[PDB]
Amino acid sequence: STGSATTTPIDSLDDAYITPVQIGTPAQTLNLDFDTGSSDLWVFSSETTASEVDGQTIYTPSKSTTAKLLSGATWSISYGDGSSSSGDVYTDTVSVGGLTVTGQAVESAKKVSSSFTEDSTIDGLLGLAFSTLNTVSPTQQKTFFDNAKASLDSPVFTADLGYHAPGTYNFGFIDTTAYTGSITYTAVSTKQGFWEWTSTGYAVGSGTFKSTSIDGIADTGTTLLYLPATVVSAYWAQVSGAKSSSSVGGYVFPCSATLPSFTFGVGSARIVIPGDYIDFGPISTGSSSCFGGIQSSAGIGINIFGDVALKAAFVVFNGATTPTLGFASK
Ligand SMILES: NCc1ccc(C(F)(F)F)cc1
Repeated sequence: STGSATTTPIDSLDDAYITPVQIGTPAQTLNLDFDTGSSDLWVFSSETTASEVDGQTIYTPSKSTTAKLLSGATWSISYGDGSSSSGDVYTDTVSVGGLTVTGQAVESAKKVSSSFTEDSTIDGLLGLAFSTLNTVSPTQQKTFFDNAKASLDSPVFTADLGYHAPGTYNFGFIDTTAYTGSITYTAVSTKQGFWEWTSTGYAVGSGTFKSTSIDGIADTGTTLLYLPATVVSAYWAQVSGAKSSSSVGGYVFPCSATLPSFTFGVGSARIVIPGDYIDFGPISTGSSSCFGGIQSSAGIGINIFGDVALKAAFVVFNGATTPTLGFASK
């Protein structure tokens, strides 16, 4: 079997992407953030403390004939940006774009941090990293992809994120009409539970390509591109008037500047990020200082190929017994 679902940016800056997911019987449709950097499927629910819900659609397990409380199970997650949530666990039927999985662990949020409360367009997250990162205790649970793996035509899913435009998540097949050229596959390390790979270098604008190994993770759940301080400094040095701001917490640049493209290497292939993709607009309403889409990973501890990078490519997440990542131009 296969599945295919449209994913939509939540705002005009592509800060995140939401994808409708059907949960329960009868279906309760929620718009979830598909996150290849985490492994928990959690949702706002009727059990979430009311003051922490502001416009989100909630999952009501009592209205689902297939929902079952997973007795004694709890979950607690904290993300790299400081956000966190926790609650209990149900099992229910979950369908993504026609692809259905029974007995999927649906983690009901009882408490959520303020960054989720203020994001009224995101009803939850669907984790697509490896299941070793799942936070359910005492019995760890499998991701939606893991549970669907046996039923898929091919054990893959693909991410085709749009720039200021809708995109597609596909499960179980590779759409050969959605990219150009050939797909370049590269090795994945699962040692930390992430879709971790090694980029072969970078280039700034029309500069010479610098061959150097950048270890990082492909993370659809992170907005920006986080790279070592040496690379990021070399990029912003080409933008007139750009500087790192401590009060803003990153590199900013004059909104009147034109940004150079950024190229990253996948084996012998090259993925080019247009400079327009790196503009994230004024730091405040009316400001003439703009926030940059490429930032340093020094404080994070890990390099993150977030949406800024991934939306420039067609990305294959190959979940075979030896997992690989595929990148193609589009
Ligand atoms: N990468 C996990 C993640 C995804 C989304 C959010 C936000 F922005 F919606 F709060 C935080 C953390």
